[PDB]
Amino acid sequence: DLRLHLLLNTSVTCNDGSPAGYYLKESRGSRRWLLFLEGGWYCFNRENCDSRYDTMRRLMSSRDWPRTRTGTGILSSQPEENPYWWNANMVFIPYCSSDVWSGASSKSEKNEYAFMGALIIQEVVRELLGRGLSGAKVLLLAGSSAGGTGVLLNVDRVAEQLEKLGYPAIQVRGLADSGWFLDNKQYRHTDCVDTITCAPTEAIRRGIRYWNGVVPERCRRQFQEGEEWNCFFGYKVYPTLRSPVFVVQWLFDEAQLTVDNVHLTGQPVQEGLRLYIQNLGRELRHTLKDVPASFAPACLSHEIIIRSHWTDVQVKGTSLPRALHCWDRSLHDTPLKGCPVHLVDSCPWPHCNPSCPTGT
Ligand SMILES: O=C(O)[C@H]1CCN(c2ccc(Cl)c(C(F)(F)F)c2)C1
Ligand SMILES: *[C@@H]1O[C@H](CO)[C@@H](O)[C@H](O)[C@H]1NC(C)=O
Repeated sequence: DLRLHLLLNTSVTCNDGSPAGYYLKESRGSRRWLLFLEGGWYCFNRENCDSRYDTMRRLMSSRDWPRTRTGTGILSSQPEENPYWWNANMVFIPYCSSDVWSGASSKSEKNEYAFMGALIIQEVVRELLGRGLSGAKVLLLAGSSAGGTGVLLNVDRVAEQLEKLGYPAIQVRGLADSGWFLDNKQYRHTDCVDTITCAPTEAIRRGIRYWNGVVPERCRRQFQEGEEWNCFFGYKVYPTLRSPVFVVQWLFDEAQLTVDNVHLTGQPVQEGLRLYIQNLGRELRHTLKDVPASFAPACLSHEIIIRSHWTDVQVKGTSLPRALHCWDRSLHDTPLKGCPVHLVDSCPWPHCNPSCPTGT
């Protein structure tokens, strides 16, 4: 079990001004730290955020958080469930800022809600330094869905924070799960009227302004003012990052298909939709060709790494826990015999990989 700590700096808050926080299970005598960013959509205007506050309040407030959580998947301390990092210090950072971990804006007389995701990460890191993180060798910033994009947006800022604080020996790395989106055309066009079916480019263009969102500096310098939304898209921000980042991404991610206004009904798939889905998977594969540490199975699914059965999927015969272990070996101070790190399916249709999650 991981135990809740609300941030001592109560200026760093969830959307409604309640303190943000983190859940921690220490492993003395491990110098590995895993800091995991939770996902769960976002809200990009007052109207949608008010609705989210009414029926998704745990994603906007710490008032009702439990005092513990059980670590699962990559956050499990059992080797059977987590062959990769079962002995690590484990941190789960709840997503309560609704901003894709990008915001640096407090609640004020001008702002109904605080969007502080980027500051929450920084504050968690600062407070953990006093609880053992100062002795770390590796800090893996991991996250799923909105938290996977959060890793891309924040890993280099964590690295720079630790450098500036006088901790150059902590190696900061990122693990971005289900956060690698395409700013593509919807299958059928919707106007951006609510959250889940707003087209990707429009959702981020609106959100970055509403959240006062911040993006990595090198990417900001490329796209410049008014175009920083581009830096939420993995294929554009990734080449600008300095920290090692391992990318986990289903080729047919259900959240990608949702923002693309595709709903698979179990009904027969007609030619236009078949072509749309095949081209989506091919585009995703193309964007990963030059990502050396990646795991991209040809499945229709959502979010892998904190599920208890995350061990089961394989690409080319290699599981994600194995690929992550191979990645660790590759970052010891040339490819490794039988220990691959670039694992992207080539087959063109969901579930062409037999190891895809069954949905059971
Ligand atoms: O948390 C979650 O379940 C998912 C839901 C969709 N989502 C997300 C995150 C980043 C970006 Cl860039 C985009 C998009 F649509 F603009 F591409 C969507 C995280
Ligand atoms: C709390 O966080 C804010 C924003 O990150 C910062 O300006 C302030 O100095 C912090 N407070 C303390 C006591 O460190």
